[PDB]
Amino acid sequence: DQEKLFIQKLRQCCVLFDFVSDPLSDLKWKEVKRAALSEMVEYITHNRNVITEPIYPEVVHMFAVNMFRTLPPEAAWPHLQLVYEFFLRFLESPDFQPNIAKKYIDQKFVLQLLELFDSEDPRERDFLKTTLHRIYGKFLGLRAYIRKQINNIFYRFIYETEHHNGIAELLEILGSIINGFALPLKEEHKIFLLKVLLPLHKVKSLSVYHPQLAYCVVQFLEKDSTLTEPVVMALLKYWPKTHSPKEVMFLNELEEILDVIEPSEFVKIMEPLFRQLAKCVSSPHFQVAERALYYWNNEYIMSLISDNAAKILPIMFPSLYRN
Amino acid sequence: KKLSPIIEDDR
Repeated sequence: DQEKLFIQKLRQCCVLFDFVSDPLSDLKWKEVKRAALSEMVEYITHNRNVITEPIYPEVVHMFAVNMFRTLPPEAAWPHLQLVYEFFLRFLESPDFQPNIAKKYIDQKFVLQLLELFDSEDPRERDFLKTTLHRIYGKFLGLRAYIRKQINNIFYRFIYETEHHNGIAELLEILGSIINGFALPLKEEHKIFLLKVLLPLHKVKSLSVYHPQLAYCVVQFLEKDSTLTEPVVMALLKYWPKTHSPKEVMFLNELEEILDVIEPSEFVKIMEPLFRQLAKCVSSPHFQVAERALYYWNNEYIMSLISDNAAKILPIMFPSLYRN
Repeated sequence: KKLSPIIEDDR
């Protein structure tokens, strides 16, 4: 009975309407739909044992009909926000059984969900980020396919001309994945760190997703510290050869790497690091030099410097020291 | 509110 009304209101929200010559009836309909959604958000959030098997296709269908749309070059956000909200509470519910939902949340669904990441609305990409993070976490049989399709988006962003507004949100999800990796890093993961994450520093629009990219690179080094050398050497490779404020970005990422670096791995790249660091101190741009000089306010770096002053000091101040 | 870690598994 109450299950029947749930399905009714769900299907009721599958009706897209428009009144070209009746703005008053249009507001009534949008209010009814907004109300029904809010009622269902409150319903599945604070009630237990309400998510029965027959409603699973009803929810996924309601989400698909509303969200899987053809993106413009939104305005109806009060409705879209509720749909995202409702679907999230649905996924996060303790009554949620992925073994039943895997029938309806498949690869095509995940694929269409990723299309929406190209949205220009920061609010929407945030909901999508959370939603895809839930699906990856509760659907073990989708994890492999999701990583594959995200890897494709990056490859088309770096190499191909395909720009993407959701690069940051995707990296934020990836950081959540990397942090929970197994003990020995799979070869595909190491390749991903090197063939994908590092060339992401090459793209011109780095400013948008660099904080998220830096976190991913750091998390990779927190797992396997064997990867510290090819990462650092790559950052020095992709380093802005021309003195520009973009160096501040790299200096920030480079200090965050040094915070979690192994002393034995530090010495493997301490020379080409401080050669570049010396150039930054000598930069015509004050902001770059100011940022590089801030390295000395880091206690752990000092320990690495002091215990390696025989190799570092000649590079930083060649006027005062010799090798 | 940063996303909670997702522990890698086998399936």
